[PDB]
Amino acid sequence: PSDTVQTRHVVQHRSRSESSIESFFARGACVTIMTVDNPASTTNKDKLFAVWKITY
Amino acid sequence: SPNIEACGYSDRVLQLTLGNSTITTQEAANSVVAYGRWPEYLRPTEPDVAACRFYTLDTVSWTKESRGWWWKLPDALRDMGLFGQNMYYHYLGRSGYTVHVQCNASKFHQGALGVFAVPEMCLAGDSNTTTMHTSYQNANPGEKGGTFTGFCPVDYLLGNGTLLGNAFVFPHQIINLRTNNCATLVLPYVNSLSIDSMVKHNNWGIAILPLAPLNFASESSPEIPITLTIAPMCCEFNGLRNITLP
Repeated sequence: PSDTVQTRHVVQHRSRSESSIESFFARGACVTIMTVDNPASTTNKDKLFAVWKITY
Repeated sequence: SPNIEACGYSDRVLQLTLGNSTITTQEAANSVVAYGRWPEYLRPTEPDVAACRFYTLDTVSWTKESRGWWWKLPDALRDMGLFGQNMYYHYLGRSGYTVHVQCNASKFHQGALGVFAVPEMCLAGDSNTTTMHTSYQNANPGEKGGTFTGFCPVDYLLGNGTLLGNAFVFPHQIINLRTNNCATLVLPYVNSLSIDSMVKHNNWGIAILPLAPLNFASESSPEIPITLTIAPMCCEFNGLRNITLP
């Protein structure tokens, strides 16, 4: 109960699985939004292609 | 009571190095355990040799007009590194003391310094219907220490209405210049409780009075000095509290 010695801590693990490195980052997140099109029009801006450099 | 006769001068120099501290005792022999009981552990957090090292208080000067001096424990040691912290960072704390009072003078100085360790030494206030009286600060001089007089303790009444000639009932040693330079007092933890609140309640009272006056040959050092070295013995505290950084 109410105890304050100076031990190490108190007890041993109590289950921490979902906090592990693999499960910390195991959630997909949006990284970018690339907009394209199929212009019959000569829109040399969006012009079909859209290139994005893979960076977090 | 303390009728001993070691050798007289000096024989061997045995140094007491406890942790970072290093005292070089006159010898080491002629030690008085209070009531014959050693400081033990409560039968917690034990900071050992980190909180068990020699801290040295202010060295006071004994002169022909000196009426005496007195300190409080733990109080005095409240401004000393680790033990001081552990005193203000806990609600509980029991720790003994190895009061080692050393006094050096020449073979041309005469006098008698008696060290009386008084448990629960409340100081002068014939106000039975109310002790404590003198404020926390007027009662806790700290490392500097307070002084007796002929916040006003009367020396012949040991500053508490009891003739000094009886003081010898408490644990004590008489540093009688012509004999030993050193005086050793180990006081075990004495209190009404098992462990206590160190900041509030004062477990001990080291009082060094002058039994014989000082008399230096013709012309010499007008005054000699007395040193108090104290060390916490078997110290325990419970339980840290938000390392309340100042």
